[PDB]
Amino acid sequence: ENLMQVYQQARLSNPELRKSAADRDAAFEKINEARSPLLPQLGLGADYTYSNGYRDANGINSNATSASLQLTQSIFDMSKWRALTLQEKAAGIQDVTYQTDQQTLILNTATAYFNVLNAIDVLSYTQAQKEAIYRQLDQTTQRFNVGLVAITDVQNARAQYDTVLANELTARNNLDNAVEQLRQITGNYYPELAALNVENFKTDKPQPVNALLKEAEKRNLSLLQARLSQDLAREQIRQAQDGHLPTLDLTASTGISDTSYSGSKTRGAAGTQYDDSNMGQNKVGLSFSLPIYQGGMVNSQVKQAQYNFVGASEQLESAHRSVVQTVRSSFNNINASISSINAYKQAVVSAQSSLDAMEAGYSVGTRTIVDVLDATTTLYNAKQELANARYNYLINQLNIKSALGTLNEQDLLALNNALSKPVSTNPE
Amino acid sequence: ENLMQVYQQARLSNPELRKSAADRDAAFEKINEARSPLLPQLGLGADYTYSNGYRDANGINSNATSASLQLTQSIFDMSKWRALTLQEKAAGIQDVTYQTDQQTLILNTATAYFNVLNAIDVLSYTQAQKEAIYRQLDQTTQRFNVGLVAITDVQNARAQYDTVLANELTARNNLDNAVEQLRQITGNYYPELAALNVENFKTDKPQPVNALLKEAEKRNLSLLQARLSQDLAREQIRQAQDGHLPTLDLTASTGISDTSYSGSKTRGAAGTQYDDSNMGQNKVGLSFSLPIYQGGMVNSQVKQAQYNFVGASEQLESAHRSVVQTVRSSFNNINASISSINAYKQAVVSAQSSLDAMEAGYSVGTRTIVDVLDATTTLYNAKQELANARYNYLINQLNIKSALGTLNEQDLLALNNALSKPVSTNPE
Amino acid sequence: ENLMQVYQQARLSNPELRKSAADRDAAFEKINEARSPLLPQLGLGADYTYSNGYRDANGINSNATSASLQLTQSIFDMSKWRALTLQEKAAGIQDVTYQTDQQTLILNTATAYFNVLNAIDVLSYTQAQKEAIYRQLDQTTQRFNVGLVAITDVQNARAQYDTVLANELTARNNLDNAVEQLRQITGNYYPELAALNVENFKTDKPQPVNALLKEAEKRNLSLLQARLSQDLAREQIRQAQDGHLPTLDLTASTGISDTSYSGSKTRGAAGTQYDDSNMGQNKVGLSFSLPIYQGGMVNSQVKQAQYNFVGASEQLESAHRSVVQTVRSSFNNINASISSINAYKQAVVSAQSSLDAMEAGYSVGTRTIVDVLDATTTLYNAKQELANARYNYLINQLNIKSALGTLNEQDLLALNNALSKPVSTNPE
Repeated sequence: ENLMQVYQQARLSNPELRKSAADRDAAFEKINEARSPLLPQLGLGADYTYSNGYRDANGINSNATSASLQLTQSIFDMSKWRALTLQEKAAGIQDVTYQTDQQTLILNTATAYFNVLNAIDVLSYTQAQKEAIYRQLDQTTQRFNVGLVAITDVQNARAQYDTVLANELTARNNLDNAVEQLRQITGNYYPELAALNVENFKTDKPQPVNALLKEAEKRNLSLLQARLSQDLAREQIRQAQDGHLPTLDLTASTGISDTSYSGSKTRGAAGTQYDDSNMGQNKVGLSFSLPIYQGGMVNSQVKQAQYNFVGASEQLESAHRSVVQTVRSSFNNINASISSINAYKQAVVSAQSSLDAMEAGYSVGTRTIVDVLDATTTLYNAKQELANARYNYLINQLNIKSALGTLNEQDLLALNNALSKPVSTNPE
Repeated sequence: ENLMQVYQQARLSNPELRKSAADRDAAFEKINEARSPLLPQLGLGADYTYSNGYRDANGINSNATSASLQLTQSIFDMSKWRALTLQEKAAGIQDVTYQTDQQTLILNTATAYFNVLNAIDVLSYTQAQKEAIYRQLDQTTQRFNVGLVAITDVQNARAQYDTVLANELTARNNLDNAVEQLRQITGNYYPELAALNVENFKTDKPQPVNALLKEAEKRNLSLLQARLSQDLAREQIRQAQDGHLPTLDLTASTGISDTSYSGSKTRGAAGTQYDDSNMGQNKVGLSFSLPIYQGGMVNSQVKQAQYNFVGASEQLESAHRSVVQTVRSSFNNINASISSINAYKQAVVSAQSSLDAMEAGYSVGTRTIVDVLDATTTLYNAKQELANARYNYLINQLNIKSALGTLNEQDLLALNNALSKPVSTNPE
Repeated sequence: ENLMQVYQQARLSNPELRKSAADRDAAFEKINEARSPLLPQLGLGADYTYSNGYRDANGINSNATSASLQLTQSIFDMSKWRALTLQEKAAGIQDVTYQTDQQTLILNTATAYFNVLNAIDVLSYTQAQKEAIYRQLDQTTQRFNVGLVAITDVQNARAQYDTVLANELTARNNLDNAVEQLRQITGNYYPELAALNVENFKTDKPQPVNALLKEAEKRNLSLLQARLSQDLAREQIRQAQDGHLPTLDLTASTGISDTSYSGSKTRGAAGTQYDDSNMGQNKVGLSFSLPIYQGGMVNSQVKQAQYNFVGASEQLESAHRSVVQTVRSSFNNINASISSINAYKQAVVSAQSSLDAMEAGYSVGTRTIVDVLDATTTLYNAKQELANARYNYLINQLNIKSALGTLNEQDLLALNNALSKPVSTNPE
């Protein structure tokens, strides 16, 4: 019904933003996977075996039956902590992109609303045009029958009347397409939308350029993601270096087994070596490692990290200059919109004066009714142009708010106060 | 040189589809790779060693030589089966992409075929306009040199003539570029192509929108691939829980090793402990292992998989909305084409009257040849626009049917009745 | 100050090209880590272990300690050589993309340079139009005050004045944005730039298309990329087949150990078997293996590699076709530009004549000052067209040289000879 309600529904219905939220959640979950290797480990290895001697070594047999648990726990390894830092950076990146997605959704909802309104206005204008052209065709046909013109004039009138029929059909197709494209965002059919009230339309002047640029350089999203990217590149440089550092880990276990034997040929001159025995082992101990002369395996891995970091630093500079140009362009666009609005208001007044003149002439009997209809068509065209300009101005203010990096739902709340009168999308 | 003969060769010459076929064949053959690990594996293990004890074990020399074979057969580990399921689903996705590429090939070939003929028509119009503009220049120059006209008029006529010459050059270049575009798809240069048979054109009517929507939901390619992706995500979730499952393997090995003992200490009072032996080994056994805690890593992979699944579901919903809006748009486009065809038909009906009236006046002597030529140019304009409208209608029919996903080559009678005598592509 | 200087500054100040260089450096450095697995891989170890396993031996204490080195050196394996070759091919690919980035930088700088002059021309002519329309409004308002026209005609003049005001504002904003976009390439603000020298402009004729095609086949960067990628696919096919051949390795080690026990019960009539030891060993040996049966792993890789090879061949064919098409399209754009230049020259001459006629008529009193202002505006616009045409010709020559694959600073130098007139980028 209103813009606020439409956005409220689209917020909790839209699938793209929900995909962004799901991706953020799955990314925050990778932190747990990062820490897991640090914590202890536990396993089991029970098994069995059967040997056999041959090639003059027959008559000797054995039976293995093992079962043991194992605990492993690392006590010093800096590589693992690098992973946790990197995962935290990834979580930050995901949050930033989620914010960008929300802002994009706000922009798209506003754009769809205003597109629907513009379609309504254009449809009305084309209907008026069709009426005028039909009236003109009737006059020309009536004159030809009377005997004042030739067949070619009637043919031209019919062509002009046929063209407007195609334009009228196209307008309805555009309106239906706009309604469906709004449903694609919101997910619902909206018979009516609130219309702009001209009594309280705002044309406030914007702030200086340098202030806007300075504020944007603080809480913008693209450059924030660039900064986080450079930080994770540095964290990636740290990770590479720790490949040539020693580490320690602890190992523990316990197990039992039975190792009885059997056989006839085994008997004889055993010498106590062929006796059944049961045994267990409970080894526990630490370990250490340290690499040397690896052919610069990790040494050359470090140089790759530094080049990547300088590339990230270059991308950040590119992002900075891009933000500069974008904000400047948005500001100039706002100014152009103001000027265009003024021009269109003047045009509307001129058309109104012409229509009044044409109507008075007809009332006194100096003009036909085709002139009245043509004047009406011109006035409706001017009204459509003015409405389009107003909608573009509102969209541009929202766009500069987005470029600044400070777009929310409370900002859009104010715009709702400019929309008062309901209008049907497909009136009967 | 009709569409069918051009498309038959395009089918077996187009590298865009051939790459898709190669990708599908790579995807399919890859399954046999994933079934390899389950089967048994054999290998050889010969090697050599040499040792020299020190510290307590001084003066002890030894040398060893061994060689054996190994064979491991996985008894129960579903991890490998889930790989097969995932890979077959990947093959399905690839086949869907192949179907999409085939439809794309068909549509692109048809579009290029019509573009060539459109270029030819506009070229003919430009030639007529050039002739008319030249006859105007001659008229003005003769007048000026006899009087009746200032020089500025001569220069204006010269300017118009130069402009039409530039347009003619542009049209020739466009005609060559479109042919080059027709050689880039099919792979052959076509000097002559068939054209539309105007006397047998069909302005058919489309089916209701709801029936198209149902057919699309049932048999559309994009949403089918999306459903395959959703099933793949579920299978991946099933694969995540596979971690907790225990695994066991059956391994058997055999080999020989003949080791001899020597040394001053060994000789003398050996006591049978240091005597040489020539026994073999035929070890056969099993193995079983299962994780107990693992620090909750799998309990995190399970949640990552669930988040991925919900993201895939959101993607599928988005694709559904997209297909709905696309089918609606295509239907509206067909209707718009019908209306435009009617409008242009009336427009050409009208222009014929004026060129007919200009000719009679010259026959009696009320007009000049310049009027006749200008009328001819206008009618040529009415002729080039109508042909463009017809070609657009045909392409839009193909587009709606492609949105339905139901066209590969059943456009046999669709265009066969629409062909006519050959028309050259690059006349000289 | 001028084109050559701007390019010189951008050659080293442009971040995109520097990122490309960083990528090239990363690719070349990668060769080092492919070499590394050939050299010896020395290492160090050390681990204590306490054990009291007592399935049958209760009260036995046996600590353990060890510390040893390691060395490994591969003898025969073609898994590493293939990696070296493939990394070299990747480096070549990176070099080619770097060269492409160079050419892109030159093109972007030239386009950004010419857009500023276009903006200057547009601004001047828009200001002239504003002056003319203001004089028209003054005349109309005076006439209405005198009592010769109706109020309706005043509104039209006011509307036109507002429209021209808006157009002028848009022109100024476009000039500002074009200045900013050139700073996004070089990082500097240019108060003034050099303009074209009209009396020193050349109109050459392009070389025959066959020679251009031959040169493109010789030295087109994208085709070089395609051929290198295909070679990289063939070498990968060779790599896959090499998973069959056997492998040979050499290892060596040396270390110590204590394995000291304790306990009163152990001491006494132990038979010397349970006494503490301080043994040491320096074992060294080789290790060989040759696979026999691996399943479809060996078989499937080769078929997949061949499929990838045919895919690469298809991609190369696409590259060839695209190159030919682009060469012809640029070659034709050149001639189109020549023709447009001729047409706009004629238009300028015609406008000059009209202006002179108007001026003489006003000198003798047959015309109002308003008429003169309009002719000046028409002439001024005619120089907007002719200026924007020559810049298009230069840009098109630069593009065709780029497609030929021979675009260097030497080529860009030839343009600057025609730019020998400074002009401000911000009038008043």
